[PDB]
Amino acid sequence: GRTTRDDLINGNSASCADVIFIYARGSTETGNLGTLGPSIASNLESAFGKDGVWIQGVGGAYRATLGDNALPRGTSSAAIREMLGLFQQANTKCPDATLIAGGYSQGAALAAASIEDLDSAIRDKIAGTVLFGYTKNLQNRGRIPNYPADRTKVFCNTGDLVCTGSLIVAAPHLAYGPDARGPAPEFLIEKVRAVRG
Repeated sequence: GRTTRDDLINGNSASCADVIFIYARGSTETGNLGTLGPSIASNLESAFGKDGVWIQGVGGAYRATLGDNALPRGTSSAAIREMLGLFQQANTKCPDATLIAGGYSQGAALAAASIEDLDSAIRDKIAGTVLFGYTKNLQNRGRIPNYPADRTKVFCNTGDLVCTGSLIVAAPHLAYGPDARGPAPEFLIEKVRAVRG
């Protein structure tokens, strides 16, 4: 933990964070950050300061329901609406914040779909996005539609079947902890500092 973070919903628009991180958990995971999000968050807080970054999980209508992986975009329409609404909150509350995003498994599909759909002016403020166990990795050829490769980092372990077109969960799918502790926040921090200094 903390596995629930609502720093954007509870954000002070007169004291905006420099960086706002919006993260979607995997299927059946707890809180709004699940198993990987808190590790990313602690590293972001150290890099930007506790008051310099807002950590926001995708809660609300995102139920992280296992069966929704089988829906067209790998998550539900209601979930996409929730994550889009959070990106819009960030844009409205803190128009000069640099955004960053991420997701695990269904949450990676949700991040990709939401980012695809977002108004381009808001999408263009997401300096980096990390995807773990990306369930649309094969189908989307390793990319988030409408979003540049340089700003994307996919963590797809060998033998994680969801990265090669399946929805079956095998052991490598449970081995993203090291990535969440190290290279994923490293990438986000790098990409934010690239644009912010």
